[PDB]
Amino acid sequence: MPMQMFMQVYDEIQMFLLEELELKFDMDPNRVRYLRKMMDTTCLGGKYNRGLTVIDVAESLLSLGARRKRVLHDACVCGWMIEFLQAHYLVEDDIMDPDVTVQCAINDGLLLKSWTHMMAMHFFADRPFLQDLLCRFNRVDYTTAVGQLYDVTSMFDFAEFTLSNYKRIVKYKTAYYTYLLPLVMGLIVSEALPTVDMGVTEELAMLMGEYFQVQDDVMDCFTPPERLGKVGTDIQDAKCSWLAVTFLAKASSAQVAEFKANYGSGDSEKVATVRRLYEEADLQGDYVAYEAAVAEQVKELIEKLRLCSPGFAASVETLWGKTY
Amino acid sequence: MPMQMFMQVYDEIQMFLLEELELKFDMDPNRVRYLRKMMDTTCLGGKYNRGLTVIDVAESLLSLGARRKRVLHDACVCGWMIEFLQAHYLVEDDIMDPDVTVQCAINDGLLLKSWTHMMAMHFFADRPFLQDLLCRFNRVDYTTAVGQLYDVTSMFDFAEFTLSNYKRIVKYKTAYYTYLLPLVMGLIVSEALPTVDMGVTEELAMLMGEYFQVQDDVMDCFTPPERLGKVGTDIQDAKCSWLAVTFLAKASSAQVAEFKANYGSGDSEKVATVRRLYEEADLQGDYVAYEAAVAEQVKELIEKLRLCSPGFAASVETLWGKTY
Repeated sequence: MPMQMFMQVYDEIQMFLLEELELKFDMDPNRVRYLRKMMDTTCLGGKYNRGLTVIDVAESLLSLGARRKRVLHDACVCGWMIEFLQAHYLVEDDIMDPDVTVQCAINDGLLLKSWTHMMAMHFFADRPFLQDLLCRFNRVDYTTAVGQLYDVTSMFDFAEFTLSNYKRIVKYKTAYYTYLLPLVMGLIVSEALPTVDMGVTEELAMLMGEYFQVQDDVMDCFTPPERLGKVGTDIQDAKCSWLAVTFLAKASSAQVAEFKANYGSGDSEKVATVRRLYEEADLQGDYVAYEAAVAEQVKELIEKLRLCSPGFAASVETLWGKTY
Repeated sequence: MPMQMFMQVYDEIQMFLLEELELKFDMDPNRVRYLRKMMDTTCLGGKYNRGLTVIDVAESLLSLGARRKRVLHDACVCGWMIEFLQAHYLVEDDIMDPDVTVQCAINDGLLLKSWTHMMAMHFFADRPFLQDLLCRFNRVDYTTAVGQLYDVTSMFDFAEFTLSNYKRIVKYKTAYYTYLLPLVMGLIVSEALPTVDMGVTEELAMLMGEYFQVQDDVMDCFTPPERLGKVGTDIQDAKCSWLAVTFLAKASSAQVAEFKANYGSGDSEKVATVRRLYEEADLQGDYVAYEAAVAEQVKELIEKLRLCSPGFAASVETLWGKTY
């Protein structure tokens, strides 16, 4: 039922957005169908983990009937706001890596983000939480752009190749919008935001984001493209990855010199040299121990949350199960 | 005093935004100074016509003392929201026409827009108008992206080279954010939004936007680069300009065939052929008459506005004087 409900609400939001363009923005049918296809291509096809998390949080807070139906519908619209925000970031990432295709990609980026506001302003028009929801969503979106700056400039200004900076990148670039925002939106629609310890929740979101990114980083380097679903390019791109920061703390002066001469290059042999250095430093072994310690911290904080917010902690437990 | 006040408030907003990054977003000084320079480069150097219009509207509505100082300060923050939105569109336009410069330009685009929300959420935090201001601003921003789509795809899908479509492009792409939004924001801060005929105001904004664009189009083709301040490229870019749409209505079949074979080309001789066709069709003569008729309509509607909203009509008169 969650997925069938989420997809039903997508059809509803899409028809509202396209009809609004046709009836209030003077859009011609050719462009309406063009935007319908663009919206489907960019917003559909993923796992919907962020969107479905909003639904799971709302259901936990109503259980633990005009209010119920409304809360779950609101949870679905919030869920699509996050999925459209994610769609916006991917289009922006695709531009990053008189051409009407580039003009249309930039335009797509702007529309996807504007659509998060348009769907909120319509579906939550009479809701008292509209202002707070808009403010928290905008602040998380800003946080994400700041994280993108930290990420893209990490190898410029290896001084920033530290674990504390790696955590700063993960927190801002990924954790706030992927883990914290779905949790917060589920609380807003349930009118249950002041009933939870925000400190422990923020801390949980950061830890889950860190656990996911460390796993993502190790897989980017060692999981082959057919199994990974993409070509891993962190070494070539000279990313501030968990592997790079962990390697620098434990390598010898000549090994660091070898890492520095070979990192951030497209050359096949230089990438292989970096992989060889990670392997010889036993980084895959260290990966298992790092993740276990993060998991111990996550499991502990959920208990603290359950003391005052039981239903919420159970939805945080489900979100964690999807990451672990 | 308006310009000195507007620049004072810029220093205040900039220091708030940069201190917020340093104190709440974990930004390092090197990146803070980098964003200070980026903000100055993108937001400063223009005429501030959109921003100053907000100030002029607020002053007219308080005249025609804790409330006054607050209304003018609020007018300045709204003014900078529009100037930062304009900065955001120009960066997006500059991208349109592992590269860290492109990554940083995309990032700049995201930050400038997020900054409009961050400055509003802080300076208007306790204001009852915050929700309505955010909603109207987001709707105008969306309108602008829709207008950009209409613009960039006008020569695709010469079927859309009509005066009604030219007006659709101008209205959405330019008029709403350049003429209507500054007028609306000045009304919001003054708590005087329901006291005005919105219909006549919207109509005035569209007409002023159309007057400005027709003049901009004629100047793009005939005003030389040293006098224009840029290299005119509408012909090469195959833009749906006032000159192109007017020419097609009055050219012969063979002249239309000549226009079609030569439009949208970078080739010097083809661009000159188009200019020759515009000249031989007396488009500069038709330009004078078109503008005069738009001016007659503007002058009439201001009077209708002054019947119920006198102070407001005088600020609309000043905005028009800057365009005429």
